Amino acid sequence: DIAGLTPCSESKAYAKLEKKELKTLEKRLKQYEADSAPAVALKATMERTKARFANYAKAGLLCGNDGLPHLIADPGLALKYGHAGEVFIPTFGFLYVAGYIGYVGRQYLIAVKGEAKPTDKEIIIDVPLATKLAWQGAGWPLAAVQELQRGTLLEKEENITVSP
Amino acid sequence: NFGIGHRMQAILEAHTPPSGSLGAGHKGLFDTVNNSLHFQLGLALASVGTITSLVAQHMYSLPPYAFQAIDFTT
Amino acid sequence: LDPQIVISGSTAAFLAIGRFVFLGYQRRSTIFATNDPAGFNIIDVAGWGALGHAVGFAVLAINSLQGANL
Amino acid sequence: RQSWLPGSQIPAHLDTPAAQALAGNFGFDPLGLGKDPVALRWYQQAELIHCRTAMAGVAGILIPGLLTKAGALNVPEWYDAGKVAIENSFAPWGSLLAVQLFLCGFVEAKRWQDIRKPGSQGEPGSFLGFEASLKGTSELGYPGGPFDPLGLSKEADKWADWKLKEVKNGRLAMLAFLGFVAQKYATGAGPVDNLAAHLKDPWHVNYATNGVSLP
Amino acid sequence: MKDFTTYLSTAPVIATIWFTFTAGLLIEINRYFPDPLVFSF
Amino acid sequence: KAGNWLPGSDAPAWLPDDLPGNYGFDPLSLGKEPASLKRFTESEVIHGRWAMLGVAGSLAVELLGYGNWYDAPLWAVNGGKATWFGIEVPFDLNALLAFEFVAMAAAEGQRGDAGGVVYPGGAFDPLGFAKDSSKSGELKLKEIKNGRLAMVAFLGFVAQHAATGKGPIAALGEHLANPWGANFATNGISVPF
Amino acid sequence: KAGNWLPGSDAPAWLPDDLPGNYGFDPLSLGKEPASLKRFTESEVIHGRWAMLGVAGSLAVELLGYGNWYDAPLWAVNGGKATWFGIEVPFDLNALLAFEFVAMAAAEGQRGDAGGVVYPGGAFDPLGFAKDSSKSGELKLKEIKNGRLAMVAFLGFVAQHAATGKGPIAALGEHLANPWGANFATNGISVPFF
Ligand SMILES: CC(/C=C/C=C(C)/C=C/[C@@]12O[C@]1(C)C[C@@H](O)CC2(C)C)=C\C=C\C=C(C)\C=C\C=C(C)\C=C\[C@@]12O[C@]1(C)C[C@@H](O)CC2(C)C
Ligand SMILES: CC(/C=C/C=C(C)/C=C/[C@@]12O[C@]1(C)C[C@@H](O)CC2(C)C)=C\C=C\C=C(C)\C=C\C=C(C)\C=C\[C@@]12O[C@]1(C)C[C@@H](O)CC2(C)C
Ligand SMILES: CC(/C=C/C=C(C)/C=C/[C@@]12O[C@]1(C)C[C@@H](O)CC2(C)C)=C\C=C\C=C(C)\C=C\C=C(C)\C=C\[C@@]12O[C@]1(C)C[C@@H](O)CC2(C)C
Ligand SMILES: CC1=C(/C=C/C(C)=C/C=C/C(C)=C/C=C/C=C(C)/C=C/C=C(C)/C=C/C2=C(C)CCCC2(C)C)C(C)(C)CCC1
Ligand SMILES: CC1=C(/C=C/C(C)=C/C=C/C(C)=C/C=C/C=C(C)/C=C/C=C(C)/C=C/C2=C(C)CCCC2(C)C)C(C)(C)CCC1
Ligand SMILES: CCCCCCCCCCCCO[C@H]1O[C@H](CO)[C@@H](O[C@H]2O[C@H](CO)[C@@H](O)[C@H](O)[C@H]2O)[C@H](O)[C@H]1O
Repeated sequence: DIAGLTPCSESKAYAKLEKKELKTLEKRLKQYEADSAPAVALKATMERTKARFANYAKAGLLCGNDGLPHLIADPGLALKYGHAGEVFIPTFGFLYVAGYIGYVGRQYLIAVKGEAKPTDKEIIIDVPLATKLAWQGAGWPLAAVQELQRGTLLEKEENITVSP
Repeated sequence: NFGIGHRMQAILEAHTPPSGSLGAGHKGLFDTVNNSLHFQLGLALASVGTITSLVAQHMYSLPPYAFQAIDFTT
Repeated sequence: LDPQIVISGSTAAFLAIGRFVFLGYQRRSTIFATNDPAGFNIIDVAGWGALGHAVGFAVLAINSLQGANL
Repeated sequence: RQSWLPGSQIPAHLDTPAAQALAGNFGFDPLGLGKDPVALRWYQQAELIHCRTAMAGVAGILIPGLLTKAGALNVPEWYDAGKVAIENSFAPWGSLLAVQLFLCGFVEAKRWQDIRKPGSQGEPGSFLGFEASLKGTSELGYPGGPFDPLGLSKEADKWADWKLKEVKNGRLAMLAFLGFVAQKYATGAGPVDNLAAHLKDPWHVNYATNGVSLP
Repeated sequence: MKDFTTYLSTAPVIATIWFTFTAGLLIEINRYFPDPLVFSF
Repeated sequence: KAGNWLPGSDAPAWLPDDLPGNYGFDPLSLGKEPASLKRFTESEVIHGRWAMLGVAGSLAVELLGYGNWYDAPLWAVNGGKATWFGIEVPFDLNALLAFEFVAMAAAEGQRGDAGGVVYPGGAFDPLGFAKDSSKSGELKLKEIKNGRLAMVAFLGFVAQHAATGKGPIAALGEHLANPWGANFATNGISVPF
Repeated sequence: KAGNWLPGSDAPAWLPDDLPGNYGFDPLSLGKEPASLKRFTESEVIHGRWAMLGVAGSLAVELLGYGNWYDAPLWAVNGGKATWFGIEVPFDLNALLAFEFVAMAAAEGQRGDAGGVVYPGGAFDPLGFAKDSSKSGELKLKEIKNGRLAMVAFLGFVAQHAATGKGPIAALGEHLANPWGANFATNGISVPFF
């Protein structure tokens, strides 16, 4: 109960919709023998389903008027009420991987311009070079903020313009 | 015409922030607003176009006429 | 709160603040006639007289919505 | 010289004379994080102070832990010793951490400026006569003066030994604390309790018999 | 076969190997971790 | 100069060492233009002088027992009959507000838009201490230092009242009644966690 | 000089042998700059003089039987009616604290920020002993030595009261009543193990 909401372990339309889905799976399950793999598959679907509802209520996800897990994307309402795993943890779990791919792709382009013809090595990726920058870019925020302090991250007004 | 009031040619040009925040400030805009019509038309369509939405955003929520927000197609 | 004192004294106040205090800070087909010593013609008086009346009508109105809650 | 892998090419930013003049230089940088020289100099200051806080920390975990399992103390486990000693105390933890960050923050922000400019706090008129002894040494991370009461610094030989002994006991203690956290999540017992469990049965009681080296 | 490894190191071939890597990694994780809507522990 | 505010830091070149209250404290480079700095040296003193008068009036009410600084304008609402030294003054809000608008702008317009001076030589020095010969920059330094303390302390009154709702001496007695339980962390405002 | 404090040790070059109370005892090199040392020679004497006045007031209370030094500010809390020689003084805490803030800063500001001298020649020598001719550095040495003893002894009062909770003479009588069972080891504070 943060913004008119309720815990999904406490709401009833959530549990009503769980019983709605398991009803649809079981009336689909009835057409098969109890040994048959079209019934082994559906009972494995249920145990993935029933554990999914158990795990969403375990994490304390917020339901509402429709009985669905609602997310809270604000720190200070997720840090305070124990919901940083909804948005506030994957907003840095993403931005680690995002700037990682950016930094590896940056370092591959920076370390290819001092060559004979760098356009050839954007077709033919230097795999012993590219994987070497791939592994060693794992501390990229530790390397970027040191490059941020110099002035070597931002190229100056050598950049190309039209008519300022 | 009466000696009191503000001149537009001294409010734009004199609002230049120090330490080069906004270049030379608003210096010299007045002869490029007064002489240019497309600048005057572009400001007017920017202002009227936002206070046309402001008409629309404030008449479904705050219906100003009687038995509106009961006539639904209106 | 009084009908005739407050609106008279407020205009008397604001025809003195531009007359004795804000004289030089305001100064930074011939109707401007400086016959008071630093140009206090009817154009300047009706500017400080519009401020003198309007704040005086604001005081008498705030004194009469049953009272103050400030 | 004495690399962490004897067959590896040591990266070239650990073989410069401003990097081979450094304690704990075993050629170990498989991410290249200290290729920039001031970034090496900044991370060298991060390693000295992550390790000295860990050596003080680990000696605040096992030394009152070994001297509890042997009797003559009643200090509880380190993951529960924050819960106790606040009732044998006077402030809330909020009222105690804020005075902590004031006291620690005055120190750390002076070490910050001495890293930025060595001999910052040795300028006259900073302190009340005490600022004279705060120029550090010719190399940073090793202040001396009032931080060396016993006077071990003034040798110039046996000195790289005390450097490299500090770092190696320091790096071992950082792995010890990364130990202590991990051997509290995985089994919930004490670190000396995990040492007692491994000594009474080495060949069955380890991290191969819990759910964290899971296949 | 050095020329054959250049072909394996072109742009679309590394793209179709790395995308089978990255999808095939996320497919195996989403098998052994069924339906991660929220970061649990 | 006489100070460095963070020892080891370089000094900003646009702060002259002759100026009273100087430490080289401008991390924003907020006074790099000389006209902006000249307006700021005027405005720091006047903020400092009015706060020294402000923080003394906030203390001397509680030192003399007349409620606190927050409750002294609680007669214009929820009653009337304003006091000063216990003595009644029969003014409502809407009259003295007009009195302090005309008379204060009459003193502002003589001060502000009649120059830019902040240490006026003459009638504002009755006894005579700073004749601008030698003892000027020393006493100007003390007017800044006691003034900067007052501006902090008034900001330490508003934030203290926004947090706890108690006055200066009314909670200084509480910090002395409980040194570890009556500080800025026991309320769930200044430290949220 | 007149002493070595650890025989066989070299002397620090930044401690002049002319100075009263010198032994060459600065293992931290804590006074290597001359302005820092000059402030310290001012501050050691004043710490020494106030502690000699401090340790005498802590003893003469128990020598005259008025509780101890720790319990003399136990009237501002838990009661009132402060005593001195048994005589009442009708001052509460909040008045004399304001008296000793104004009057003491009035004596500090005449002392501290009006120079840097620590042996003022003139009105602070009523009878006249050190006229700075020959007997000066001898008696300045004794003012240091009795002063350094007092600063140790006051630190030996706070740590003794933090450990045992008893006063100076109240436990000196106990060390004389039990020489081997009333020392700093029988309490489980100064030695934690045995
Ligand atoms: C600071 C620290 C711990 C300090 C702990 C303290 C003070 C504990 C205090 C307490 O317990 C007590 C005393 C008492 C308890 O009641 C209370 C608490 C408060 C709980 C550990 C550091 C721990 C630091 C650790 C573990 C760092 C490990 C880093 C490694 C291994 C990185 C290696 C690399 O980065 C390099 C070197 C180079 C790259 O190229 C390659 C890779 C491999 C990436
Ligand atoms: C805090 C303050 C200004 C703070 C500004 C600071 C620190 C700025 C610092 C910096 O800019 C520099 C230096 C350099 C930049 O590069 C960086 C920053 C960091 C940005 C001004 C307060 C200024 C505060 C003032 C002037 C307060 C005046 C209060 C008065 C007159 C009170 C009157 C009353 O209290 C009585 C007397 C009786 C009550 O009953 C009734 C009332 C009316 C409430
Ligand atoms: C111990 C002390 C200082 C000790 C410092 C030492 C040893 C430093 C040694 C070093 O620096 C050197 C030399 C050289 C460096 O290289 C190495 C080290 C080792 C760092 C000062 C105490 C100084 C102690 C002082 C000044 C005590 C003053 C006490 C007073 C006035 C008491 C008053 C009362 O007791 C009465 C009178 C009546 C009671 O009822 C009420 C009260 C109020 C409690
Ligand atoms: C191209 C160009 C142009 C054009 C431009 C345009 C088109 C613009 C537009 C613009 C716009 C379109 C803008 C907008 C703006 C807006 C704003 C800026 C807003 C603000 C808001 C506010 C301020 C609010 C406030 C508030 C709130 C918060 C709520 C309640 C009330 C209040 C009031 C309080 C021209 C012509 C010039 C020419 C040149 C170039
Ligand atoms: C003769 C003379 C004199 C006198 C003078 C005077 C006294 C003047 C005055 C004047 C005046 C006395 C003026 C006035 C003015 C005013 C005005 C000009 C007004 C305006 C108004 C308005 C604008 C209003 C509006 C409104 C209304 C309608 C109502 C309600 C509110 C409002 C606001 C809406 C003397 C003796 C000194 C000297 C000699 C000469
Ligand atoms: C270095 C910076 C990082 C430091 C991180 C510090 C994290 C530890 C903060 C305190 C632990 C979590 O806090 C949580 O347990 C504390 C210990 O019981 C509680 O604190 C309180 O708990 C009990 C009452 O309920 C009392 O017995 C405790 O004396 C009291 O301190 C807090 O009400 C609770 O919010």
